[PDB]
Order: sequence, then C-alpha cells, then structure tokens
Amino acid sequence: LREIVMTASAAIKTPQMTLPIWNDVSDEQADTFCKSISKVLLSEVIDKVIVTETT
DNA sequence: CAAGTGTGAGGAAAAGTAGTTGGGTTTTTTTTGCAGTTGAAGACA
Repeated sequence: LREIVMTASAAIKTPQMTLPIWNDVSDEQADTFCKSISKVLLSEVIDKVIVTETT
C-alpha cells in the first residue's frame, strides 16, 4: 500500500504483467510459450569452467 | 652603723592575630532505511 499510495513508485519491487491465453490455446502450447518468453542467461547453461592460466 | 627620697622594669594572660596549608566549591567565559536530488565524468553529432 505504501508502494502505491505513498510513493507512486515507477519501480515496483515485483512488477508483473498478467497475460490471458486464448480459449484455443492449449495447456501444452501454454507451457511452450512459458519457456519461449522466459529469459535464459548464459550462466544458466554452463556446467563447468576450467581456466588453465599458463605463463 | 644606720634610716630615709627618687624611681624602671619585670611580669602575666585571654583573646586576637600571625604563618603555613589546604580545601573548596566557587565561579565561568561505531549506518542502522529511506527516496529523492545536484553536480559530476563521460560521452555524442
């Protein structure tokens, strides 16, 4: 309530956007779209990093 | 052997006052949350 009324902050702490999905949109299509929009960082795919510094 | 004028000081004491000190206040003139904002360096056409 403070984040709205008191500060009218243009930076919500947890900004969310709700998306209605068409009646025709399957649940499986919906999970595909959920994957399709979410961000994927390069870190998120790395398993191990080995640096062999030789000098 | 003796009696008789003139007279200077020595002495005492309670309270005060000295010396030496101190006390004594008096009197005294280690960010722990927040959101915003400016100015800055840097950068651009």
